[PDB]
Amino acid sequence: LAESVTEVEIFGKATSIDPNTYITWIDKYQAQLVVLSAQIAWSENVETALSSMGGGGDAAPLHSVLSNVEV
Repeated sequence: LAESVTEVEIFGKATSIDPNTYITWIDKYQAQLVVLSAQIAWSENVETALSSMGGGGDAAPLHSVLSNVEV
């Protein structure tokens, strides 16, 4: 789980995602851990976006999080 979340951090942070390496990550790690890694990455991303919303109070990084999830 630690290695999988470390790997999926790169995919989550970057808008451009390569299907080859993403399928490679899916294949490498178990379904339980793949789902867990996606959930942890999404939770952390939403929390950072919400903290930035609370601090700056301008624009919407949550829109970026939604766009990444849509991609």
